Amino acid sequence: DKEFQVLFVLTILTLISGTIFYSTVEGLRPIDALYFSVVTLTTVGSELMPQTDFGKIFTILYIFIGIGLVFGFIHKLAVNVQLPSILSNLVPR
Amino acid sequence: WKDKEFQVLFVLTILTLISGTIFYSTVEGLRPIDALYFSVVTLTTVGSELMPQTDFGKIFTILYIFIGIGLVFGFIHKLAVNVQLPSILSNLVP
Amino acid sequence: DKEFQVLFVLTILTLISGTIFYSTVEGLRPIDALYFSVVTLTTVGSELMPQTDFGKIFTILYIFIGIGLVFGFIHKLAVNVQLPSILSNLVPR
Amino acid sequence: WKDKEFQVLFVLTILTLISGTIFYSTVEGLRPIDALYFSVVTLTTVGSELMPQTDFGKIFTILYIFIGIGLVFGFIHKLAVNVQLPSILSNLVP
Ligand SMILES: [Cl-]
Ligand SMILES: [Cl-]
Ligand SMILES: [K+]
Ligand SMILES: [K+]
Ligand SMILES: [K+]
Ligand code: NA
Ligand code: NA
Repeated sequence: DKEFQVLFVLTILTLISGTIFYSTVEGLRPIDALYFSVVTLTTVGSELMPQTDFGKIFTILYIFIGIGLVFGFIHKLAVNVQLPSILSNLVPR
Repeated sequence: WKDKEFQVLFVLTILTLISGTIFYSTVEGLRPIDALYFSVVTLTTVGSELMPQTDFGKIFTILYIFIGIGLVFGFIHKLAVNVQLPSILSNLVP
Repeated sequence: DKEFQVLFVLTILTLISGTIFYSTVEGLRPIDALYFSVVTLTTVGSELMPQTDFGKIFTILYIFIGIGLVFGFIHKLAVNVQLPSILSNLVPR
Repeated sequence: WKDKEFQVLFVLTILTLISGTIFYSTVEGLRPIDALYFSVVTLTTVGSELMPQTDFGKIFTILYIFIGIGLVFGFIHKLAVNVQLPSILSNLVP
């Protein structure tokens, strides 16, 4: 599935981009910048809110582009990896 | 190719976010960027660290979510197709 | 569409139930209890967190039952009401 | 009727939430009810007012979301069908 591979790579690149942005512009530790990016694009949300106007505008754009990529990856992960794995693990052998 | 469905979803989304920006900046007294941010993280379900302080703002937010959530995720989906397709196609027929 | 009518009534009943619960057990004003119920079941989330163990257990159960009802209603609202309305409003007359 | 798909999704969900309850109560030092609550509002995307305080807890949460979000919404959907069907059917063939 080349669609799954592309969504995987773009999701990785997206989370790297957010990690770099929030550590640089919002001053977060990289691990906190990564956490922020993940919980934002999965729509879980965080206690942390961007403090700068640049962070706020970026996050708006990051949200609209990133949700579609991340949930596209999550759907393909479920269908192509997790579902076949569960089915295989339910087979009596 | 021209994607009218995408173009209309884009227009509807932007109009919906402008309406929220106007409401929260005037009724809840937020800066425009904060009113837009609240509008976005509400309709995408990310969620705000801020809560409306007025009953009017709370009632508007409830209605805003039901009027807008479907439109916004419709737009996110069509945006995803348009943004991701060049990468997918470049990895198919280079 | 009787499926839409049922989901509508159940969503109303669900939000009334949450309004009554959070005002009684968590001491919220009714409007704040309603707000909490709505943003919780739409997964938006709130700054308010249940303080009592009863509120926490109820909210867990309310979330699992309520998300499915509310997003079922939202999907039918989009398909049966909002989409036809938008299409009708795009017709040149 | 027996809905094995629902039964398995239920089992997977409960096991996933137990794993999160154990992790957050031991690594992040939460009461079990708070660890379960965090686990639930994370995987349903409602979101927590609490953030993990340890790097280990932050890394686990990232992986937890990707391992669990799909399963949990699969379960929410099947639960919705089973919970709503009696009301729908009672309003069809009373
Ligand atoms: Cl501004
Ligand atoms: Cl406990
Ligand atoms: K959410
Ligand atoms: K959220
Ligand atoms: K939140
Ligand atoms: Na918060
Ligand atoms: Na908060």
